[PDB]
Amino acid sequence: LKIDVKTPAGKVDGAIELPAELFDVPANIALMHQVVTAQRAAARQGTHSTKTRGEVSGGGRKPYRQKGTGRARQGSTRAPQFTGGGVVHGPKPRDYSQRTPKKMIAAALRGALSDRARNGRIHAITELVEGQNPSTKSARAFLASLTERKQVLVVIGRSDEAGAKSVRNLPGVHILAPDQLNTYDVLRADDVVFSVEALNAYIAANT
Amino acid sequence: PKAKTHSGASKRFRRTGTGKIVRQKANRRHLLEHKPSTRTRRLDGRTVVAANDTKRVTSLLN
Amino acid sequence: ARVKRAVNAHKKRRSILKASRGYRGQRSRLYRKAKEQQLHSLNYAYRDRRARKGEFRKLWIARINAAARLNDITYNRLIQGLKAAGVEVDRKNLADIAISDPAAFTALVDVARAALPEDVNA
Amino acid sequence: KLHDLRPARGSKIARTRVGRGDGSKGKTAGRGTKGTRARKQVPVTFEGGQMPIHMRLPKLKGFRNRFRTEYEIVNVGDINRLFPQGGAVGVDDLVAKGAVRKNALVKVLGDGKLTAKVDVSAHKFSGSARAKITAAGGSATE
RNA sequence: CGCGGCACAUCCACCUUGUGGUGGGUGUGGGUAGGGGAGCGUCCCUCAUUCAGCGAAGCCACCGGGUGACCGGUGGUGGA
RNA sequence: AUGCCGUGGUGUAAAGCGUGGCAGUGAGACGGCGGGGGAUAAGCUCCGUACGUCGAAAGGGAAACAGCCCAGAUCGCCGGC
RNA sequence: UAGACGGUGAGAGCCCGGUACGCGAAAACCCGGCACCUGCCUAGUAUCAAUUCCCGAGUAGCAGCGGGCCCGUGGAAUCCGCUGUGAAUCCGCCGGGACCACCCGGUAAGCCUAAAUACUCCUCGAUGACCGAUAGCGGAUUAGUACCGUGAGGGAAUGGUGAAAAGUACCCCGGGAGGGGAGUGAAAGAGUACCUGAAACCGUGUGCCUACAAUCCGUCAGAGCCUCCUUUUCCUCUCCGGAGGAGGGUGGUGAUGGCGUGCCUUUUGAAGAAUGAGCCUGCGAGUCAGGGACAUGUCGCAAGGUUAACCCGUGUGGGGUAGCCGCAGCGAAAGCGAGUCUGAAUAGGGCGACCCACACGCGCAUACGCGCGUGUGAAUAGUGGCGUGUUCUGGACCCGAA
Repeated sequence: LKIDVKTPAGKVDGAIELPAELFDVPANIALMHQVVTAQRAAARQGTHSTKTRGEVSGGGRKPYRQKGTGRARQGSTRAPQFTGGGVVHGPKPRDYSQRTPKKMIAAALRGALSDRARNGRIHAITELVEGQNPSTKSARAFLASLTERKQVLVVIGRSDEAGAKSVRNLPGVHILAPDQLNTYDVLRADDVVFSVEALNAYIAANT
Repeated sequence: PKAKTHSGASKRFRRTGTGKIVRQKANRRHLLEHKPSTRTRRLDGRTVVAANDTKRVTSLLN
Repeated sequence: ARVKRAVNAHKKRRSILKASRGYRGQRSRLYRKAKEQQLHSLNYAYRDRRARKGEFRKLWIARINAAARLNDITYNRLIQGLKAAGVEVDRKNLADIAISDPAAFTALVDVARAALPEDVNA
Repeated sequence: KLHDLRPARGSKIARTRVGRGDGSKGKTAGRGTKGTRARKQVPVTFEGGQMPIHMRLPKLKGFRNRFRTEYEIVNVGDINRLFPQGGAVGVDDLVAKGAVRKNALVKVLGDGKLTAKVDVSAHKFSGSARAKITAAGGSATE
């Protein structure tokens, strides 16, 4: 409910009270399931193309007339059952996305975050830099010393000095700004890292 | 892409405040001498659609 | 996503042929010809287990008749007598006795003869 | 997590693949006849041999006006439970509560026991509405 | 009828005394078009886990396994 | 005589009715009993029956046999009636 | 600030080419700053009178035959074209759905006008819950080639050695091809006809049956041989083994007997002398778009719910209330409104309200429940998303007519 971690190359800083949105929420897995599936659906590009009759060159000729041939009722050389033919009910390039309610998305997200908080998986930080320049090495040591896990979700904001630079090249580590805070990432990552500014804007936005 | 409603159905049937459909009976516009005022009273009104064809009509109007 | 359905076909295909070994001609070589024969083979087995039961009854009965006539008594009167005595013994083991131990068979005949009432009147 | 995440029982019923054998549905598996139905879905309008019910029946009498200035409805009983304290009533407050549509004039019903003594800013009250309003002790506007 | 094993409704007693199951009893269980319910298998993606050039996949044979769509294991070929 | 409507008791896991969703059938044959056309006819044809069976039902028996007789297979049994 | 892909002898952050990131323009060229260059302007504003003149001419409008506008000639506006007649210059003209009057809006019959928008042969870069050589465009291979056709046009099939060619020197059969022995190679079970090498098919060897016997070519009974194998008398040669034999038991063959009219399609009715299939391999037929529509299961909220378009942002997140369905219906409509309509009234009747295990106060009733307020907690809901089944329009399960 109200806990913080240490600071890199320092001592300790934080002590920010968190509301009920990040702890006292009985998350519903059906809701979370529906939202997540919708997200992976929308992430699909819809390039699943094909080609059928009318797009294939030729095939308008009707050889082998209908009596005295001993052959089948041909009608066209590009018909499905002939090789080199078209595709029946093929994968037309669907562009699709399971448009959902904002209430469902928000409830799922705060639910998952409340599960991580209940399980002690929140690592609220103040910053992450040796003053100005980035350091993959330093962030690796800090995060490996704090979280001791593989998959990490990081929330900083629009600060590219080292927040959105030191975390790169770190297998299993993803980073985003609060406004782009989805649930798939949250449910995947265990030890979720938040900046103070991230909590300030996020909490204020959600009252 | 977008539905259509059968026009003649929309011009003959009227949905009420609830799940019911009515028909204006009017077999009384051509010849009325041999028809008595009794038969015209029988025809006069808006009766309820028979349940043996509401299952078709509701899709005709929707 | 082209799946290339061959594997699914090959499973039941080889599964049937390896069980189809023993038939003549194409019946033990080709899937579509072997498949048909197995349909009729299994219907035959289905009814033939029942027939097998009945046929074994008939063989057992016939042998019982032979032993009985060697003991100067018919099957009809033998079974009637065994019922009157109360000898709830099957025909299977009765025939086995009729072969491996004719003496005990004859003893059972004497029991049945004693158990019969008198004649064809009631 | 995702390895625990699962759906609610009763949703996601198996798609019925049709032409996939006899154990599932059949060789024709739905169009189980040999007439038209085996090739084409039939117009629901078209009966098949007789004058359609549409043509058979008479055209519904009457007409629709273009200039039908329809008003929305405010139930005075709903006012009673919504504003038992009275205070102030008006278009903006009613839509602020969400009891009535916006951008339109509203009438008041005689449905409901009104006790809250409050004036009502609205249009085209029925006589029973005025009787209830002044019986409580309020006043109509126009 | 007898001697045994599965299944759906129902009756009864228990576990959340129908979430769904557990124990017992009666009756039920031929079936096309066709309705309903639950299932088998293949390919791809995600997550977790995990075997693998000390030999994966595919293929061949063999021995077994499930009520079914089918599976597992062993051996050989081959080499991701 | 049968048959039919309706009522009151009795008996039967239950069928029925209304209400919605999704299909099929919309060519029927024979036999039994009553009828018309036809010649006192037909493996003829058009009807009726809360008559069945086949159709969609395997098995026994009728020599073999879809429609008649008996008999409605959950599976197994080298058990009986 | 380099874990993007890839290559390199088997799966590479640190072996390579590369990426991140940061550099890099003589000459040409698009945009862009500046100069020259070019070009407009010696004021028409304020006020008043309206006697004068102008304000788009074979035009508008009108009549006729048509198009098109929700609008099929219908009462037919406006717009467009054709043919004859043929107006006005502000006290004018057009329009406001035949039309007249009043009111209002605006001044046609000259021209130019960027933005938002539509499309990608073609050129860089990038992705892909798209195929991976009978699929993808037909074209990974001499591809719109070969080939067919006088011609318009039609229109094929063929990928894989091994990491490396290390391409079997030499010797022996043989006319050669081809093969063999050596040998390279990890491997030749990797030899140009080359990864794996399936099935139909041909063929060699071998255990069993078969030349006196008729049946969809099997099943069930079932003899006796043969392969294998356990226990055992026993071979005691026994610190070895199962030689052989009996018996027992897997997997073949199966003498001989019973039983039995092949699949599918379509049919009242089929094994068919009713149709289709030579066999194998691969491919091949109920799917998808739409805030479509009815019903349903389940999941958000709760008299609400929901956003579309579009904006911002990066993994598809947050905004965005215009709009829709529900919220009171009846009635042709005016209009009325928990009633309303028809109708002289409505007594009646059509659509919709409000169904109590019931207490307080209370009319009704012996009891049974009707009712007005408060209540023993009396009866309660749609909406949106995701699946299912159906359906409309989309080629719509698929193939084929002339």
